[PDB]
Amino acid sequence: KRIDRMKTEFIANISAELRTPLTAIKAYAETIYNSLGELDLSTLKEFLEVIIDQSNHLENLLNELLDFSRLERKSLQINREKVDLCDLVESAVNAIKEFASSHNVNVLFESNVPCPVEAYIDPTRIRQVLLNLLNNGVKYSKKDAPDKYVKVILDEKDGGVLIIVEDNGIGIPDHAKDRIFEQFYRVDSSLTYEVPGTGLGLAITKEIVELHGGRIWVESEVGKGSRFFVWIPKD
Amino acid sequence: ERLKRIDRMKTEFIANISAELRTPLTAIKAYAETIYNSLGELDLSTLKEFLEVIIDQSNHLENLLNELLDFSRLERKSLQINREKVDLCDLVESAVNAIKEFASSHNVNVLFESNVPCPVEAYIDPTRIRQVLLNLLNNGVKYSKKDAPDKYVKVILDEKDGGVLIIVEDNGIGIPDHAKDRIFEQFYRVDSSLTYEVPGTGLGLAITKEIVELHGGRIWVESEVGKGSRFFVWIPKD
Amino acid sequence: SKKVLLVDDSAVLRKIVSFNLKKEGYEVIEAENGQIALEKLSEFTPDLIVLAIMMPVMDGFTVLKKLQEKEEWKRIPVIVLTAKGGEEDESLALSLGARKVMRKPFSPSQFIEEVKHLLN
Amino acid sequence: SKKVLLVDDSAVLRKIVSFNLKKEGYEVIEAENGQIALEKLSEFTPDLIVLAIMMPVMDGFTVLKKLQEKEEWKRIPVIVLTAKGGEEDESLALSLGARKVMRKPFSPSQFIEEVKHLLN
Ligand SMILES: Nc1ncnc2c1ncn2[C@@H]1O[C@H](COP(=O)(O)OP(=O)(O)O)[C@@H](O)[C@H]1O
Ligand SMILES: Nc1ncnc2c1ncn2[C@@H]1O[C@H](COP(=O)(O)OP(=O)(O)O)[C@@H](O)[C@H]1O
Repeated sequence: KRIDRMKTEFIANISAELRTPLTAIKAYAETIYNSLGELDLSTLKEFLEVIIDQSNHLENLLNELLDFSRLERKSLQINREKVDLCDLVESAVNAIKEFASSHNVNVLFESNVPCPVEAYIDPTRIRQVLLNLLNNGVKYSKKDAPDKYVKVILDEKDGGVLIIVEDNGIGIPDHAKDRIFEQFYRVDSSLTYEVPGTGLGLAITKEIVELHGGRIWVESEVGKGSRFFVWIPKD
Repeated sequence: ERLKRIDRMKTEFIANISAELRTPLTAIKAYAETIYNSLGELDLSTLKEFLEVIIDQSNHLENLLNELLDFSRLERKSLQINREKVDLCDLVESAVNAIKEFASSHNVNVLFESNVPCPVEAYIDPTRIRQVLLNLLNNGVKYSKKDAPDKYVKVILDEKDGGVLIIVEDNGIGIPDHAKDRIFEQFYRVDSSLTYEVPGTGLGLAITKEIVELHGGRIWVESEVGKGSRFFVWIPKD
Repeated sequence: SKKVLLVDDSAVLRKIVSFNLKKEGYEVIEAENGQIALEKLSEFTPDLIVLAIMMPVMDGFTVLKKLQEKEEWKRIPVIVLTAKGGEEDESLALSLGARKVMRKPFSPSQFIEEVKHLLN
Repeated sequence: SKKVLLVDDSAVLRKIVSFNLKKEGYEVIEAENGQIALEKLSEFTPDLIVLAIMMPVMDGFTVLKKLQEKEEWKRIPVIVLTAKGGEEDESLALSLGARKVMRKPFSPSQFIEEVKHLLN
């Protein structure tokens, strides 16, 4: 119940999420190997790049598992600097563009203040918080809609910087809102069954945010969309 | 408190999945990128060899994902057993062949004796008993002595107590006494200076014990540190 | 000139299966989800359908069910190609009318053998 | 040519790293574990050592420590190429005298830049 039922679900979900890139790896490798007379040079190269890009996705999924274990062990440390958040967000936005296009999701960025927005943070780790939020914005986007988006909004509030990740996705039921930040927790519904994941992303993101002295909360309505709020002190 | 009952072991388990999968993935990615960047400097022979490594490393990664799957299926009780009349002798030989390359990469000789003439028929699930034997043969390789000229893993077939008795014997590192009670528990791995580099999740023997018990049999172990181990698997004839 | 309807939500996956089917001289029509697949049966009858299970909008179990509910659709052989590993998943798909269930990751040459066998 | 001692317990990994080093004109000497590596330093002095951490018999942290304990061996540059991702693992290796730590999975072309930078 506690975690045990969720642990068995978690274990099955690692299997499922990794099996997808691995399927592409193996099919594309075997195809090159058995079809060398039947590939032109554009195609050979494209098939190699699939292998490489799918390895990359699998690698990201392993790094999630690692980072989580490192957090459950208070070993994950943070190193703050002075970063232009406008630049950090625009870089994160670029990193997800291909994944968002594959799901027909437009990815937007607005700053409510003028840029730059220097702030004292670990840039790797906040890039990782943003990528988890941007990825979820894509993963949990509406199934068939012509205007799907994920928007990053930057502002300066209560001393700190407020980062909102807004979507017009499936949204999150009331009962679930309390629990989404829990390790292994995933909403199970007819709108999430095909979507891969472990339930670790938001537990990791919550821990990184808290290590910076900030907090993260959510506002959602089912069928409309969700807003994830990340407040981190400026310094 | 047995908070860590699973909790400390769970964190460890998570970190171990990451490590074990990272190894084949590193090869996949390094070999794919090298092919991509070296189309001009690769001869055909080397191209094909590098593609076969990608395919074989994918296959090892797939095996490890099927362990996580099967463990979740045995927790949920959905894993079923379908028996047939199988020649165990031939089933063992097939397992032994499946592990030959991996054993050879660690300089471990893999042997098979039958104490009874052969065939040795038994009414069992062939796929599931193959998977029991592969987990025991893999462990005999993984936990084999680090630097020894006569490393082996040996499968011994007998017919005992109105059942088949399969023994998997090795001359590896052996298992300490406190650890012996616990090695069949999910997530449990002996942690010592003789196992630190050895990849794994601690699920293999939990899976094997569950499959064996679904067949109405049992599994137990005998070991001495520094000498080696014997895993005993008893399954009813019919 | 045998025609295959290939149904999967992964563009990457469709690309590789399609490559392999076209090496044999088959034509390929692609659908991104179960509903789109049933919509394309409005313009042709395939000689074979290759079907995934876990798709948004309409899953493969619902596709297989709806394929039996229409006279024109029920005799088109379906190979299910899925990451669902369970024996129960396979049994459900076979009970829903699939001719063959193949697990992912898959061998492209084994998959093509099974394709050929159903086509002949 | 420059000479590289390549230390890792995976033959599959030594193979791909060696392929990429010999593309640059380097000579390569392989060792399957830390103790074998230190044995081969009695028959030569490499310009660079590529070192894994998790090996049987002697691990790479013990290798790095012994490298500093011998006058002849202490100034050979070492790149650590490892699956150990922690910041703490990297810090320990640099404190043991590693010049650079690279994570696994790695990019063979980024690896080769770092090798060249250290050799020149
Ligand atoms: N933007 C969103 N819209 C709707 N649901 C969301 C969104 N982001 C997160 N979720 C829900 O919160 C759960 C936990 O998310 P996360 O911890 O990132 O894990 P995962 O994405 O692997 O399931 C998800 O399974 C999903 O139910
Ligand atoms: N043949 C053996 N010799 C020594 N130790 C063994 C052997 N087989 C299993 N073990 C020990 O039992 C533990 C549990 O084994 P297993 O459940 O197969 O998981 P893993 O092999 O992933 O750790 C191993 O970590 C190891 O300490």
